[PDB]
Amino acid sequence: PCSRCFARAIESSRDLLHRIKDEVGAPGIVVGVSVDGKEVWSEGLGYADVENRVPCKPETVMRIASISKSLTMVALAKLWEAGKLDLDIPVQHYVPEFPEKEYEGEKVSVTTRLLISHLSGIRHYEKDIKKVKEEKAYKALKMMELYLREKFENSIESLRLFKNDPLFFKPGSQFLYSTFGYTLLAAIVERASGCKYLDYMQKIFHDLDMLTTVQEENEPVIYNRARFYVYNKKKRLVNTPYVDNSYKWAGGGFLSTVGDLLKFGNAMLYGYQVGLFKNSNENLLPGYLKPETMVMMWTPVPNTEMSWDKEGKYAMAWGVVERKQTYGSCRKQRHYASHTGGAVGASSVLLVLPEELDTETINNKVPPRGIIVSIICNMQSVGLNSTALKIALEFDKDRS
Amino acid sequence: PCSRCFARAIESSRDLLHRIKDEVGAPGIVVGVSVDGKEVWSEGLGYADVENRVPCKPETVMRIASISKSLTMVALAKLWEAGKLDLDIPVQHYVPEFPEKEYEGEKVSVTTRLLISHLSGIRHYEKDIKKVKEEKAYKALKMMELYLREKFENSIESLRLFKNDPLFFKPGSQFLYSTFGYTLLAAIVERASGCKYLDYMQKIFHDLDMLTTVQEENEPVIYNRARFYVYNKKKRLVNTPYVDNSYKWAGGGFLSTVGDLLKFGNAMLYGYQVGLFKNSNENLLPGYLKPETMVMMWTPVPNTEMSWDKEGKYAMAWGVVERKQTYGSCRKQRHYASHTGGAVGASSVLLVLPEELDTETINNKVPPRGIIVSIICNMQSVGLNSTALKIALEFDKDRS
Amino acid sequence: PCSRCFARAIESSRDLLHRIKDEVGAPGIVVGVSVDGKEVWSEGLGYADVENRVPCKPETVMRIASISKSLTMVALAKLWEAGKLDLDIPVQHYVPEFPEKEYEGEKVSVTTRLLISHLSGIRHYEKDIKKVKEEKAYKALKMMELYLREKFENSIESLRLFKNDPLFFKPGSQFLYSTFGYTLLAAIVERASGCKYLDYMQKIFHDLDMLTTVQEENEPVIYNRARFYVYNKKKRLVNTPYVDNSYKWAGGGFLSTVGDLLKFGNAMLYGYQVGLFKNSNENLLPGYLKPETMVMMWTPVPNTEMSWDKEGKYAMAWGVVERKQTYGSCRKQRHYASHTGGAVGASSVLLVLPEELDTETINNKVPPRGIIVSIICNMQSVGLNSTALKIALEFDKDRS
Amino acid sequence: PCSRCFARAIESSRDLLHRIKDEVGAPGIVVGVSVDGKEVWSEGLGYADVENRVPCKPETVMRIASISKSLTMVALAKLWEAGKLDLDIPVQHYVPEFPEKEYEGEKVSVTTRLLISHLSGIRHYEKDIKKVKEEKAYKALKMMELYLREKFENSIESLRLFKNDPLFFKPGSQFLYSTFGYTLLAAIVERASGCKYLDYMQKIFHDLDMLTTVQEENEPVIYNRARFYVYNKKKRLVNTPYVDNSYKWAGGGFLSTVGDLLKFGNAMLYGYQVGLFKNSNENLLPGYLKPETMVMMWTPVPNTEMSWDKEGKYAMAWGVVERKQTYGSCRKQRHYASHTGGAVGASSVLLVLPEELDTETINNKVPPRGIIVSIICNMQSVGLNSTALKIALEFDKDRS
Amino acid sequence: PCSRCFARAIESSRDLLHRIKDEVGAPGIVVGVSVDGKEVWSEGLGYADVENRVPCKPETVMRIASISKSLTMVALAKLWEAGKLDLDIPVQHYVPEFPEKEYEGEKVSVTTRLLISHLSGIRHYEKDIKKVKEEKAYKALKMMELYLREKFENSIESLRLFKNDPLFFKPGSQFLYSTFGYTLLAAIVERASGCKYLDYMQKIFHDLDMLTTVQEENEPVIYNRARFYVYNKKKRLVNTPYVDNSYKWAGGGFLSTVGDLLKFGNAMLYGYQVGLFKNSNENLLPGYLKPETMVMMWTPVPNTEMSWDKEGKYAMAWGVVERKQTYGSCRKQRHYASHTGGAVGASSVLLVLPEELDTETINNKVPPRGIIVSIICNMQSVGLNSTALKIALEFDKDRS
Repeated sequence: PCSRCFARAIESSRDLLHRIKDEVGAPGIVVGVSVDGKEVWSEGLGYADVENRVPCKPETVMRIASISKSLTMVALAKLWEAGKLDLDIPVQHYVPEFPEKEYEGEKVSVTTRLLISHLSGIRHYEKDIKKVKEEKAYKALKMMELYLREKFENSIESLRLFKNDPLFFKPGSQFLYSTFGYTLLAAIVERASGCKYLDYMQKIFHDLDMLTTVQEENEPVIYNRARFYVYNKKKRLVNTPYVDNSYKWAGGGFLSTVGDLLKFGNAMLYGYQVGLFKNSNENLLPGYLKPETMVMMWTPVPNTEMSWDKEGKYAMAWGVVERKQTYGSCRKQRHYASHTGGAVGASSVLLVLPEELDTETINNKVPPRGIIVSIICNMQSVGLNSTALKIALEFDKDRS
Repeated sequence: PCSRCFARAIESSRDLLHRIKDEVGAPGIVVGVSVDGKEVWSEGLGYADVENRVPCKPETVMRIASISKSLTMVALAKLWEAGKLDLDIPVQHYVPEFPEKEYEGEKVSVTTRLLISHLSGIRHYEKDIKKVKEEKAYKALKMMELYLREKFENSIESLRLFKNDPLFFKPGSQFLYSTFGYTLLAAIVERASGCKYLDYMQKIFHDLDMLTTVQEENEPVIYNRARFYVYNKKKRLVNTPYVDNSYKWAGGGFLSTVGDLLKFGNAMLYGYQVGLFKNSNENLLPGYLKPETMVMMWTPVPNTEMSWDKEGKYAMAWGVVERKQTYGSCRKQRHYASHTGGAVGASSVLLVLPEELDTETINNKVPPRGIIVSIICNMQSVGLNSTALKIALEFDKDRS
Repeated sequence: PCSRCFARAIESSRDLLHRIKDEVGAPGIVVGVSVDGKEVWSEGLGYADVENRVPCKPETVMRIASISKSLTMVALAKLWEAGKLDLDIPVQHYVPEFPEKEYEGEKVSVTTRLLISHLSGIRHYEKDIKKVKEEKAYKALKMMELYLREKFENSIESLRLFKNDPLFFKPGSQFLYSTFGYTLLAAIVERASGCKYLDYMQKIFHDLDMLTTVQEENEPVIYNRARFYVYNKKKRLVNTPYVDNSYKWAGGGFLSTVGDLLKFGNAMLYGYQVGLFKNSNENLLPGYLKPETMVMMWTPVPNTEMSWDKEGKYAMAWGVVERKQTYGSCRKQRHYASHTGGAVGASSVLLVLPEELDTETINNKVPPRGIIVSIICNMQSVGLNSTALKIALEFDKDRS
Repeated sequence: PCSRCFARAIESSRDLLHRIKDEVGAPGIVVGVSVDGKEVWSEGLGYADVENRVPCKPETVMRIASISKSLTMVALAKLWEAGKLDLDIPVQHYVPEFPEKEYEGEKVSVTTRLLISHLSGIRHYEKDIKKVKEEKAYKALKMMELYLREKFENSIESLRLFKNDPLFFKPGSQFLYSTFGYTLLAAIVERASGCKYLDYMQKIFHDLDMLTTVQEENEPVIYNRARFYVYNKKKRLVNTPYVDNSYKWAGGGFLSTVGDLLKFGNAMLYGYQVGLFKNSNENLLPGYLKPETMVMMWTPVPNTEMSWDKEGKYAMAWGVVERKQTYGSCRKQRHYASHTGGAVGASSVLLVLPEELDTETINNKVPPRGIIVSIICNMQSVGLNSTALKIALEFDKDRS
Repeated sequence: PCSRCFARAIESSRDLLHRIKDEVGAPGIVVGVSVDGKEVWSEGLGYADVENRVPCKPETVMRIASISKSLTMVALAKLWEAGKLDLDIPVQHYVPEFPEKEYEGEKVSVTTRLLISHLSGIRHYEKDIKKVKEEKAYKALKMMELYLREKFENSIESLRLFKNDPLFFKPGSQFLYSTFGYTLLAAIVERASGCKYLDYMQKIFHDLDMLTTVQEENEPVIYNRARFYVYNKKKRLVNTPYVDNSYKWAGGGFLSTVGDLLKFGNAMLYGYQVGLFKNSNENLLPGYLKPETMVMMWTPVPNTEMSWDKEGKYAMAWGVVERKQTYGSCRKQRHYASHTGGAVGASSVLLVLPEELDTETINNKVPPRGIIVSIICNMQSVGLNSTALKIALEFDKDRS
């Protein structure tokens, strides 16, 4: 009966996946979805490796990009729950190597909270400050290094790329997406925890049963590793140039499968929703994080912009769209959290759709309720947020 | 046993089709192959219409381009066999509307034979004579209107586009591929036969059992008609702009399926090979064209260039590669004839691979022997000659 | 009957291949053999790609190394037959960019013949002249950059690596294997022919029917491309680090399959043996190279050393062992030519075993007679010369 | 139907075996698995003897190492059930030859229970106490003779190697893996039982139907005996030097096949699970050991470390991982027992995966339920625990 | 198995029926097909009566038009077999009421054979002889009353409409389709047989089991009688004006269902094919008509034109296309007989597709072999010949 009921939504999801794959022309794509904490459908299309004629499989491993930032935020929250990390203390307390910076001749300080929400003013890959300022001013008026090859031994050495770069804007003033901030966050994690960042992340993965997740390293052998392709100026499929992501481990230097992302999403959803089911049953296992911490996360922050959805705002390393209803019989906004990551030669997305719970459902139902959708692709510059949202809505509607 | 033996080559052909489709990113592709005058495999991949989710089928209808030129040449040969057409007589005898032209102040004349081999010097879509001359000179040194919307009532009116254009080169001097020459050939056919060109072509199709072949007209309903797509500057799939091909009926204004192309190729092969099996059996039916005419066709012409194969030369509206062997244990050139046609939003190819016959095979075998491969695609600027050649070679090798 | 007779030697060859694979521990290996100009056996063992579980196939593509030097020598001989190249003229005539060099304050000149036999004194990857001199002196007494990543646009720019390096020894005095000499030879070929080296090599491959042979480039897609593996300090299989071979195109920057190597060997054997069968039949096709040129090649040069066989001497870009018989009932030396190439993460070998022809065999036999053996492996530092010789001897013995 | 259902998991297990064999480069490997007390799959890969070209077979005999310790523990438990052995009595009661030892000038005693769990402080092959202490201290801070040739006539004489060696740590204080402790245990068994250790072990094997199990002796003929290989400094396969294991009979001086290990595991599982099925049926045969004794075994001991799995603890001569579940939707720990043994030139593993039984399954099912996996290899320093666990999980999932 | 095999062709036939119905816009359509003398599929689409919302059914009764002419020819053949009718005798022998006519002042006579093939020159509904002559002359050069309301008591009185009309052309000279000739034929039948035409036709229907066939009369009640519709000048569906067909009983004044037409076609096919199966079995029942008479029928007559198929010729009240094959691998003409009838407000078609029989099929097969297709529509001016031919070809191809 579970599969019999879940026989129409799977077809529509497969049709949407074919539609987006044909629209973008990607060689292959893998989709994985979990319903109420239980995986119900996993499928792959196309070829993981065009040269060797390797078909896509649910066990295929690809890049995840911003999922690394999400996991870094999870590690930061775990450290903060232990009291070893303090958010508003200036970063120079933990990392004296970072020099003190002044904006417009004024003494300013940057905190971990500003770094999480990309409000510290740390520059992005773009170097010309004038171009960035002009673009931001134009956007405001309208509203009113990537291919590096060097390998970095330690996270501290990675700071050399941007330690001397002056701040583009005043801290906590303007939203500016950046990735070096997460490198600084990884350095903070290493300093506070006293252990290597990779070891801590591996321990977290083992605790979360995310076995297949691992960093990007060329020398070690990694099974079911796929390839990445781009279209050239002649509209012909070519291979992605080889790059090194040793300095972007917290900012996108990770690989994983759909199952690990589904497990991570289910764990996050359980941690969020456990704080409400406690009054109904005391036999439920405690969540991975305290409910207060989960409420602190996924909370929209003012003056932040959600790039892949204009209706939402940037939460703590997440994109959250709040429930909204303004006029009668008009558009009803749904509550969901998602993050889109785009690396070179690949694209990915992870979406969480919590269920709306009344006072009667929680009486005789398990705490983890919702839909988790994960889609990974081996083509760069692909937007999969809308497709994931549509698939999640279809599954929610078809849930018997 | 026939299908059991033809179980390995089909898999390899399908793999090659998938490879080329993924390399070019075409939404859909259809393949049709005939062995020894009998169709053995037809298959389609992708979606004929992305918007309406229509899968590709062997009955799908797409543009054919240069197959129209091939059929026009067939009609010209049929008229010439009846004695109503004379090749070397100047075209002004049949079409007085075409003005006499002089090159470098010298009286020159153009014949149908020059028009067939693209040696008359008639300009192509390019208008600047200086650019064409510079390109041809550069090519020689190295060796050493499309989106028109107007509908044309009659073929005579189509001459207005290029009747006043001066000749780019001396007739019969330099090879220059052009399509208006075939419009002039269609006018010649209408004048000589005394009937409409479309009626004559329809009669030829009915004789050749090519029922699904028809010209491109928007108003009439045509079943299983597909769509055409292009990639924009943002590497996103878009729709092909609407165009009118009333003036390019002989030059690419036709639609057909794989089966009709296979039938046409089989008929041409039978007409070519009937002249040799006559001494073995007098019960064989006569070919559609006389063997002498078939020998006159498919004969390479000097000073002509085969664009899609540097090892061949342009025959009479065909691309023929002659059998060649120069050194021992070196490359052995195979004998085959093919023509590649590329229109807006679509691409197609038709290849004929005659079999090598000894004095013993013809004693107890039917006259039509060879492999015919036809591939049609709904993506512009695609080269399918190599894939068709590989598929034909695979079938020839696997022929039990 | 041909396969029935060739049923015992194939088993022994497969057993020897398994033995060497287990002895070295290579993940995969591919073998290809041709008898009397006709391929009789092709087989692959292991996995081409351990990560994606891709089994080895006869169509697998791997590095060839010194086969590139052999092909460069073939191109040089082809140019010399046309009279455009003169061996003993100093290289400064064709390449003025190379500065004149003096040894021990004496004016000396280097010729193409010295470069071919590695007698010009050009340094190898080793930089310390003292160590090289000490090693050579120790060897005489006993007898009595690789991981570069930069891409080079043109062959002329590749000379920057060693244009200012002083000569280690007097030209034509001591044998010293080197690869930059073949880069200089490629520059000479480009200067003399007036065309790009890659275009000339592609034309040669097309003439020789070596379609799958192509240079090493990461961006273009190459089907059936394999991977390369090395053993680390912990005796665990790891991946080979990514390297660029733009400056070693003539010195090992090429990829090919077993079939192309077999075709090249058969062509060379036919060119060698055609000069003797001419008196018996005038219907034989001329060889790819003149018999006098083939006799000039494969001729041992004094003061040269064959690294992989102490019983032979270095010919013109080949390793030739002459027929020898000194005492009665003692070891009888066979005549064969072979070249072993070893790149990073891969190893390969190509062996030619000419047949001994009497005055009676040539009366009623085809000119190309002999055994060609080709073995390619994806493990570095592997010696496959002995295995190839044993397989060739087994096939020669078992030839009914 | 049993084989039809067991058609997918076998393929995955074979693929994993190939993967690990290629990763380590072992010449050969043998796998044997039993499902619910019935053997379902046995297979061998590679060559048992590279020199004589002997392929691996399920009947191949190799070293087992720590399986000897497991069998010694089984014999000790059997003796203890008869009341002839007392655990907490000092060993000097049974073996007066062992001198009394004092730690830090304090009278201390060692018991059989301490010896079983490696808590007696008996030194390992390492002789320098300072190095061992430094290594243990470093490990604690981070957390916060082999090639002997002499033959020993009797187990008592084997004590001469370590009878005078002072204890490294206080008894029952720190975990320290050692093998001489099991030699002392064998001496205890000989003293208490009054018969030879080998005779008692042979009787146990005969009772357990482990016919092929036998000690390592060069003089007697043993059928299907394999060879052992190591990689040298030049990454070339070599032969293992000849060694004598007369003093390590309880510590690794035994040989067996996969079938005997499967039978032993099935017997242990039946003995463990018989104590629960008694209330459902009185017709079941009694287990080889009392259920209370089986519960006493496989019980994790505090302050012990499981070397091959950080998630488990060292039980009585076993490695047991307890079932664990801390957070919701997080990693769920499975309950299993396994032991990994590594000798010179060979490696082996034995894993037991008990099934989770509810109150309904035991009503109509046989007592022995679970999966037993045994893997033996002829390459030293190989970790096969993860592969065995994955194979067992695959079989459990695929169990129809 | 019969229905399982006949599961694909039915779908294609239904699709074609939907296609033609949508193309013409008919309110309803009914199809009936018989395979090898056994009905296999009957279906109706749309509404028989739009006003009363009556869906179309296989039992729906509609007009048949030229099927009345076919039945009249059958009756004439039956009378001729009895010797009571003589073809070449002038009609004045049987019907003295018809005056003798002279063409161009020359004595001419008309026979029943001329009337059957429409060669007697009797005028059609058109009255202006000049227009008819001009149209026929134009057609030759290119190649090189309906709404009457009066009721007629007897067939003799019906001759008053055209008894005084002069002949348009010389008898037996030019083909001219007409319906008054069949009225004269009905008068001939009444005179020769001595009984009423309606009684004879009713007896024939009873013999042929065509129960539902009956003439068009308003007063009597006829069950399942449908309605007829036409499109007005405003492209809106309207009702067909009431008309009387008392004088067109032999020329289209009849109603029937699909089953009766299928039975009639099966009887005709059996009568045609019985003459060949006689030598194989003497137990077969005699056909309704002698085989010689059936051969005389369905025989193309020179100087006759088949209006609905240019590839055929008009036989005796039938349209027969002969088997033809002129060139190799060209169009192969199939042998079939069909007749299309078009009345006011309705259209119908009946097609017979005989099977090709070899010397082996007739040994162990029943005489009636072939496909019968009948389609009736309630929209005027509809051509259903092509659809019926396609359906018959599909059934023939799909016949297991």
